[PDB]
Amino acid sequence: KPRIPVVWIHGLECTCCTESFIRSAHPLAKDVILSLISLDYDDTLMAAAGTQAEEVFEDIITQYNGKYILAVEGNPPLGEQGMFCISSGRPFIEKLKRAAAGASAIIAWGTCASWGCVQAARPNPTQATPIDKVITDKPIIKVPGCPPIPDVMSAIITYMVTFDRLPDVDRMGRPLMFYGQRIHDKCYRRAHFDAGEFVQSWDDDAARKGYCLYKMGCKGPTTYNACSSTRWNDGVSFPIQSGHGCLGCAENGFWDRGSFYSR
Amino acid sequence: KPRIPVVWIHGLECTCCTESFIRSAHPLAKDVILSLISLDYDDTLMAAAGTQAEEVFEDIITQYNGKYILAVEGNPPLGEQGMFCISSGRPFIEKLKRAAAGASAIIAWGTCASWGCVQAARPNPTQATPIDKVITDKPIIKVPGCPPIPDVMSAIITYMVTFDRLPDVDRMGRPLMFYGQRIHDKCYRRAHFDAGEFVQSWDDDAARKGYCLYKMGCKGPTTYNACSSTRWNDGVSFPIQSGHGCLGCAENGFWDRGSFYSR
Amino acid sequence: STQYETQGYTINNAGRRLVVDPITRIEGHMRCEVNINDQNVITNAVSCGTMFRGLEIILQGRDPRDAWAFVERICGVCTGVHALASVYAIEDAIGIKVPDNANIIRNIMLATLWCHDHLVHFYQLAGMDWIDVLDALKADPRKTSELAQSLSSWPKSSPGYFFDVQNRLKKFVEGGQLGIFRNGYWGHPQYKLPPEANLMGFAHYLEALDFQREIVKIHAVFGGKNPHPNWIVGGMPCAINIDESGAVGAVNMERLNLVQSIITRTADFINNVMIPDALAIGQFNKPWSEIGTGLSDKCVLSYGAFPDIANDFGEKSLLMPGGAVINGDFNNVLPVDLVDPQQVQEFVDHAWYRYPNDQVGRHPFDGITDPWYNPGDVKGSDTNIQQLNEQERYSWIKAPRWRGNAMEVGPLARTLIAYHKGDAATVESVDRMMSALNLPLSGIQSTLGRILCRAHEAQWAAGKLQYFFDKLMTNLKNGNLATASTEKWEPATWPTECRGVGFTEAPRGALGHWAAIRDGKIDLYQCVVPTTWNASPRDPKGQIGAYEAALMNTKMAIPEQPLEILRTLHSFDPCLACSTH
Amino acid sequence: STQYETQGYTINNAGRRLVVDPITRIEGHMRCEVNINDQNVITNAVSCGTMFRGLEIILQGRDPRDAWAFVERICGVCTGVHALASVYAIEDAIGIKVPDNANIIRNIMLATLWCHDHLVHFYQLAGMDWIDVLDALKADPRKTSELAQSLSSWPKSSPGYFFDVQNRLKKFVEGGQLGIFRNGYWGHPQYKLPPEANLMGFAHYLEALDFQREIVKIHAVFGGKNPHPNWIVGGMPCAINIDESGAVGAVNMERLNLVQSIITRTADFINNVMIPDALAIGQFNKPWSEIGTGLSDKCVLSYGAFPDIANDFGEKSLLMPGGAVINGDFNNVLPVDLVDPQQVQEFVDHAWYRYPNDQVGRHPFDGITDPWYNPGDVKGSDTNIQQLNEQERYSWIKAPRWRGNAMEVGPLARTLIAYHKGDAATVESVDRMMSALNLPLSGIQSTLGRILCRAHEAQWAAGKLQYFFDKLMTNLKNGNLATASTEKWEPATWPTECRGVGFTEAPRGALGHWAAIRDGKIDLYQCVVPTTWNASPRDPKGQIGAYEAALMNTKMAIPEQPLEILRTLHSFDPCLACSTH
Ligand code: SF4
Ligand code: SF4
Ligand code: FCO
Ligand code: FCO
Ligand code: SF3
Ligand code: SF3
Ligand code: F3S
Ligand code: F3S
Ligand SMILES: [Cl-]
Ligand SMILES: [Cl-]
Ligand SMILES: [Cl-]
Ligand SMILES: [Cl-]
Ligand SMILES: [Mg+2]
Ligand SMILES: [Mg+2]
Ligand code: NI
Ligand code: NI
Repeated sequence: KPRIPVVWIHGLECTCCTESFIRSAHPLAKDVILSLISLDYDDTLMAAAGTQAEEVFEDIITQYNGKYILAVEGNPPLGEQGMFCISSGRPFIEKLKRAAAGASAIIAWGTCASWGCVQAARPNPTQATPIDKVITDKPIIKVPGCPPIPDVMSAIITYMVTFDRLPDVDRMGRPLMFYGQRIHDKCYRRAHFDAGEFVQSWDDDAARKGYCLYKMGCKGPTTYNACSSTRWNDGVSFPIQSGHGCLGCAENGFWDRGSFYSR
Repeated sequence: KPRIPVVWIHGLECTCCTESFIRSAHPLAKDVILSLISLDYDDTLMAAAGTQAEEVFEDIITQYNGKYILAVEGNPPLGEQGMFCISSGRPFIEKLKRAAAGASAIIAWGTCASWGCVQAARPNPTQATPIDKVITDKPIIKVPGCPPIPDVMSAIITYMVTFDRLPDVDRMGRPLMFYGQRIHDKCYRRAHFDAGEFVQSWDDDAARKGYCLYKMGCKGPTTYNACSSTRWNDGVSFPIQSGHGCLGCAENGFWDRGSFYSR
Repeated sequence: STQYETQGYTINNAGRRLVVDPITRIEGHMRCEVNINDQNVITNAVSCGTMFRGLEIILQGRDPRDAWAFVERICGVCTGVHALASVYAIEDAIGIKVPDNANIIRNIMLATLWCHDHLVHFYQLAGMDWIDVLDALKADPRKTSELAQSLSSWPKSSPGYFFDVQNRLKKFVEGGQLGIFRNGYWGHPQYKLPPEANLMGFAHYLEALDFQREIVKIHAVFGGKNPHPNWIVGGMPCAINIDESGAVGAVNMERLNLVQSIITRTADFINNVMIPDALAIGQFNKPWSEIGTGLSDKCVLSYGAFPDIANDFGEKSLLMPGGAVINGDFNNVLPVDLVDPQQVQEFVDHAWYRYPNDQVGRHPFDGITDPWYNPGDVKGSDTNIQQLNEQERYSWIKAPRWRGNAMEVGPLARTLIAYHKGDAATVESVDRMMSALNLPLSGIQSTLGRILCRAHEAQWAAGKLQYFFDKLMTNLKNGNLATASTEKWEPATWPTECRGVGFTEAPRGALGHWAAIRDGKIDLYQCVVPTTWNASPRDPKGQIGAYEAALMNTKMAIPEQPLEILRTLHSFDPCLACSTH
Repeated sequence: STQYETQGYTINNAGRRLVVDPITRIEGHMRCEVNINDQNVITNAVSCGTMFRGLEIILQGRDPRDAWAFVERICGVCTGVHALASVYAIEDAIGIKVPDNANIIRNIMLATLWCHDHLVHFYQLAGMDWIDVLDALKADPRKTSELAQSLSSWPKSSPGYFFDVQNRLKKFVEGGQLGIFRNGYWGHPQYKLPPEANLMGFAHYLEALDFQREIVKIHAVFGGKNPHPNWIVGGMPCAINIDESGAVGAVNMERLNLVQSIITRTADFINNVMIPDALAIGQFNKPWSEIGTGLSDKCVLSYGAFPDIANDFGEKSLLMPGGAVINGDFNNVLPVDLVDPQQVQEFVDHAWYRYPNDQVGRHPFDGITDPWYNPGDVKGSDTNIQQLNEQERYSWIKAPRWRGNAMEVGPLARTLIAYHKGDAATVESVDRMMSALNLPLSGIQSTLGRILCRAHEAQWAAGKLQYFFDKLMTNLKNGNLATASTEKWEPATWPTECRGVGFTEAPRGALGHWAAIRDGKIDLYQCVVPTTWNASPRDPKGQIGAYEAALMNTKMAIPEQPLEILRTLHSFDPCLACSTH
C-alpha cells in the first residue's frame, strides 16, 4: 500500500533537527523511511543533486499536490531580499512558499522553524523569521526544541500515520502529548527544589548529590517539553540529569531571556 | 589474568535476584561471567548437578579459601531444624556457614538475603532469617530490593572488581552509591506531590496525566533505592512511572507495613 | 526392597540407589533419587521438593487487593504469572469486570513471559544437556558457518564470528577457571552433536543470554519493572494518554512504539535462532523421541489461557485451549471445572503436611497447608537424608490429581490437548514439525517432544504478542483508552463472603489460585501450580506423578553421571519454588 | 571569458557552464559551478556558500559563559565541537585551568563526535556516490555473503540476511516511491562495484543508520543530550560521585558502565564494517586515487587536538598533531601559531562582506563580519542567479589563508601532517592501508584518499575513546573526582580586558574561535571553521581554495550528471552552516 509522501526542506539551520530524527530508537529512522512514510525530498539524504534534485522537488509536489506533509527545518531570512539563504539561485522563501502551497499539513521541526532559534537572537542580522509568520493559510504543527527529542519526533510521525490525524495542539500549535507540561512539572530533582537544596557552584557537594539547578540558571520552570519524562537518546539522560540546567530551548525567544546562568 | 572467584548460593528464594542479574545491560551478564568474575558455583546456571556440583563447591571453597566473594540469594529457615530448605540432604544453613567461612566478603542479594522478604512476612511459617543474623564474622553488603535493579547489581560487581574494595555502606550495610537517597527524593512526580496533585482512583484524569501516587499508597517517601534515578530494564521504567506506587520493596519488613494501598 | 504395579509401570526399589541433590539448572531446590537394575535401567524414581516458604499461610489476613504482590514472589522465573492468577481470582470472587485494554495488556504480559521464559529455559537451563560446550573448541569455524546458514536466515553466521566465539571460549577455559562449565558431563556418549553444531549452539547460548534482557522491556513499560512487575485488581495501573496534555505521564505513543520494537525483535530471535536450534537438537537426538514418555501418552491437562473476550474465560474466548485426557484416550478431550470438588484434589500422604485424614484428597477450597517435616527413616537422621523413604513422606510438594488421575501439564500437554481438539494452527505446526524430523506423531510424547513443543510455543506466543498489540492499538484508534474498573475497589462494595478461582497456563503448565474472602480479608488462599502437578509425589493408591513416570524405564550409560536424568527432568522445566510456594 | 594561472592550474571560464544548486548529501546550503571544455574536462570551479546566520554578530555583548551554547548551534552535524572550541577560548582569555577529569571527558566528547560523524558521513552522505543502490537488486545473496566473509569477521553476513535486505529494497521500490533514491545517478559508468559489493554496501548503509544512534549515548551521559550537549566554562557540569550518598544524582559506576559498553560496540562496528567497506571502495575505484588531488599535494593544515596533559595545548600534549605544509614540502612541517597576525588571515574580496581594505587579509582578532550581499554582474539578477560572477563576490564564505597560502584541512590533511611528523601509529596505519591496495603513498592525496583517511580516523578515535575512558577510571580509582574549576566563574574575577584562542580538530579539519572579552562581555568573537578553509572563494591573488582546486582537471562522463563533482566535494565532507556561521 502507498506510504504517505513527505517533503522535507531546509532553510537557515544547523541540521540538528535532521540529526535528532535519525537518532530515533523506536521506530528506527531506517524503518520510518522504508516502511512508514515516503521521504520524497530531503537535501541531507537524497541521492540526486542540482537539476536532478529540482526535478524530484517539482515532480513530487505536482504529482502529490494536496497530499504530502511538508516538514520544515530552519527558517527563511527576510534580509537582503531573502538571499541570506539561496536555493537554486533564488531566495529559499520561494521554495518554502511553493512547498507550503501544495501541502496538506506542515510540521515546523525545532525552535528554528517554530520561533527563530539562534539566528533570530539579538540582533537578528538576517531577519530570520519563523514559518508561521510567512505561511498563514496552512495547518502548522510546531515541534520545538533545539533540537526536539528524537523519539518525540518519531512518535509524532507514527501518530499521524497510525491514527490518520494531526496531533491535538495547545494554543501555540505544539502537540499536547509532549508539550502539555513543563520540564519542572516532571523533574526528578523537584524534591530538592521543594526543600531549598541547590547547587551553588559547579561540582560542589550539592552537585555531586544531584541537587536542583535553579540557582545555576535552570529554566525548566518556564519550559514546555518532554525531556524530564521521555528523556534523550533512548532514555539515557537529559540536560538536568547530566548536571546542566535547562536552557529553555523549546521556548520562543529563549536565547534572549538573559544569561543561561542567571535568574 | 585470573578473574575473581564468586560462589553464588541459594536458600529459600524465588530466583528473582538471579533473574535480575542476567538482565544487566552494561556490562552484559555474559561479559560479567566471561570477563569480570569467575562464577564458579551457581545452582541456577551450572552444568554440574548432584555429586558433581558438590565436588565443585568443595573444591572451590577449599582452593580459594579466603579469596572468593560469596553471593547469597534467598535465606535460611530456622524452623524444622532447618529442613524447610534442604541441600545435599542437609540443612541449607550448613552450606551457608561452610561457604561463609572461606569468603573474603559476602553480598546479600535482594530483600531475601538482606532482611527476609516475602517468606519472612507474617506469620513467617519457616522462621526465615536474614544472612547477617546467622553469619556474624564477615563483611556483608546488603543489596536490597525485590529484586534489586539489574544495572545496580552489575555496577556493584564492577565496582568491587575495578576498585578492589567494597562499596562504602550506610549504617544498615547498604551501598551508599545506590541506597543513600529515597525514591521520593528523586521522583519525577514530586512536583505533583508538592502541589497536592494526586491520583485518587485508578485511571482517573490525574492518573492519565502522571500525578503523584501518594494517596494510592506509594511508599517512596520511606524507601531507599535507585529506581527513580537509574530506573529499571536499561532505563525503560520504574514502578511509579508505569502508574503503581512504590511498595517499599527495598525496606526491611515492607510486606508488614500495612496494605500497599493505605498510608 | 518392594515392587508394585501402577500406570503400566513396575515400581521396584531393588538395586543400586542413586542420589542427585542438588538438581541444578532449574529454579529452586529439588532432590531426585532412582534405583537402577543390573542393566543400568531405572526401575524406581523419586521426585522431592527440598524447599518450602508458606505463601498460602502468609496470604491469610491480607487485603485481597494486595494479594497479587505477595504471590508474584512465589516465583521470579515465571514472574508475573502468579500476579495474573491472583487478580483473576480476586476479580472472580468479588464480581469485577476489567476494561478490554486491561485484558489485552494482561495477555501481552503473559505472552511476553512465555517468550522470555521459554527462551532462557532452552539455552541457559536445558541447553547444556544437549550441547557439549567443551567440544565446541574442536569445531571448524567455516563448517560451523555452513551449518548455521543451511538451517537459518539469521544474519550472525560468519566464519569469523564463529572463530571469535570459539576463541573467547578458549581464553575463558585456558586458565582453568571454567566457571559454570566446571565438572560437567562433557564427552558423555549421549552428547551426539558434531563439533560444528556445538559451536553454533554455544554461540546462540550467548546471543540468547544477551537478547532475553530486551524481551522484558515490555513488562517494564506496562508493569514498571521486570522481574516482578506491578498489577491491580480491576485492570492495570498503566493509564493511557495518547493525545492529551500530560501524555508524558502515561502510556503514550512513544511508549507503545518501544513495545512494538521489542515485539518484532522477539519474534525474529525466536523464529530464526531458537526454532532452528530446537529442530537441530531433534535431528541429532532422534532416539530421545522414544525416551521419557511418562504420562504424556496417558494423562495430560490444560486449564486454557489468554481470554480474548474480556472477562470471558469460556472455550470460545480462550486462545490457548483447556481440557483433560485420561487413560490414553485422546479422542475424548474432557472439560475441566476448577470449582468441582471431584476434579482437582491434592493428597499429602507422601508429603510433609498434616491433614486430618491423609488418605483423602482435598479440593483447594478445602485445602490445608499445615507443614509437617516427618521424613521417617532416611538412613541418616532428620537433618541428614541419605535415602528418602518413598513409602512414606518424602517431599514438600503436595500431590495433585484430576478425578483421581495423575496428570502431566506444560507445553507438551497443551500441544496434545489443542491438537486433539482440532486446533488448525496446532495440527499444521505439529504435523509439519514431525514430518521435518521424519518421526511419527507419537515421537512428540517424549523428553525430545517436550523441548520441541516449548520452542513452538515460544513462536506461537511471539505471534500472539503482535495480535494483542494490534488489538490494543485498534481500541486506542477508536478512542477506547480505559485500563481500570474501580466500581468495586472499595471493600465496602464487596460481598461479606465470596470465593473465586483464577486460572491460566503458565510457561510450565496449568495454574490455579483459589481464594476465599471474608469481611474484607483473605480467609483462604490455596495455590496449585504446574510443577506441583509434574513433580508430585505419590498418592494413597501409589500412583506416580509426571516426573517419576517419565524417568521410569530409562537407560543410563554411566550411573555416576546422571545426564539422562537431567535431560528428562529439565525437559519439563522444573520450577521448585513454584511447586512448593 | 578569461584565463589565468594559479597554483599549477589554468583557470579558464570559457566554454560550457554547469550549475549544481542545491548540492545535496551535505550539511546546509552550497552551490557549485564549473566550466567544462570540449573534452568534458573541468577547466574552472566555483565554490559558493549559499547561507549565512551571523553568530559572530549575535555573540557581541553576551556573557562569555553563555557563548558555548550559542556557537554550538553553528552546526548540528559536528555537534559539540564549537562548544569545545568556545570553552577553550574563554578559558584561554580569562586564565582558567580545568581539572584533569574535565579535560579527559572533553576528549571523550570529541572522540565520540569523530566516530559518529565520520561513520554517518561515510554511509549516509558519501556512500551513494560509490554504491549503486539499484544495482544491489541484481546481486546474488550467496555471492554477497561470500564477499563479505572474505573481507571481514563481522557476524551479519548470512546469505539469508543479504536476501532479506535485498527483498526490503525490492519492496521499497516496487510501488514506484523511490524516496531518497529517486532520480539518482544509478547506472552511470563511474559506478564500478559488482552487484554483490553494492548489496554488501547497502546492507551496511542500513546497519550504520541504525548503529550511529548508539554512539552518541556517550554524549548523553556526560553532556545531557545529543544533538547539542551541554558544557561549562571551567570544565564540565557532569559531576562525579562513585561511592558516596546521592551517587544516583551524578556520574556513577552504572553511568560509566554504559559509556564503556558503547565504546566497545563503536570500535567493533568501525573496525569490522566501516574499515573493510572503505578498503573495498578503494579496491574497486583505484583510478580515484589520482583524481581530486587539489591542494593535498601542496598545502595542508592542522592545528592539532586532544591535549592529553590537561590545559597544555603544546606539541608534547596534543595526541592529534598540528602543523602546516606549503609548496609541497612535506619534509618541512611548520609550527602554527594562532595569535601570530601574519599566519591565519581571512580575505573577503570574493565574499559578501565589507572590509576597509578588501585587498588584504585580517587575522581573526582584527576580524570583521559586516554582511554585504553584492553578487554584481551575474547572469540573471541578484535574486535569480543563473551564473555567479567569480571575478567578483560570489559566496557567504570568507577566504582563510595561512601566511598567504591556500590550504586544505580535514582527515587527509591531518593524516599527511602526522605521517610526515613521524607519528608511529599513523605511519603504520597508512602504510598498511596503501600496501593492501597496491597503491603508492601519493594515492592518499586524492578524492579516494580523503575517504580512506576518514575511515582510518574513525578507527583511531575509537581506540582513543578507550584510552581516555581508562584514564578517567584511573583518576577515579585514585580518588580524583573533580570536574570543574570555579575560582574564576564570577565575572568580577576576570581581567577587565583579555583575549583568547580556542582551537581543535573538528571532523572536517582545523577549527578556531578567537574571543575578546571587555567589561564582562564579549567584545569580539570570530570563528574560522574547517569548511571555511576548504570551501573558500578566491583571494586578491586569484588563489583558489581546496574545493575549487580538487575539482580542477576532472573528467566528466556525462556533463548533465554531476557524479564526479559530487564525489570530490562529498569526499571533503562539506558543512556549509559551519563554513558561514
Ligand atoms: S533542576 Fe530545574 S527543572 Fe528540575 S526541579 Fe530544579 S529548577 Fe525545576
Ligand atoms: S509518586 Fe511516590 S515517590 Fe513519587 S512524589 Fe509521589 S509519593 Fe513521592
Ligand atoms: N510456569 C511456571 Fe511457575 C511453575 N511451575 C508457575 O505458575
Ligand atoms: N567538522 C566540522 Fe564543522 C565544519 N566545517 C566545524 O567546526
Ligand atoms: Fe534544529 S536546526 Fe539546529 S539551531 Fe535550534 S532548532 Fe535549528
Ligand atoms: Fe530476589 S529471591 Fe525473589 S523474593 Fe524478594 S528478593 Fe527474594
Ligand atoms: S534545554 Fe532543551 S532539551 Fe529539554 S531540558 Fe531544556 S527543553
Ligand atoms: S517497589 Fe521496589 S522496585 Fe523500586 S520503586 Fe519501590 S523500591
Ligand atoms: Cl530544501
Ligand atoms: Cl527562538
Ligand atoms: Cl546453593
Ligand atoms: Cl523483609
Ligand atoms: Mg498449594
Ligand atoms: Mg568567521
Ligand atoms: Ni516458577
Ligand atoms: Ni558542521
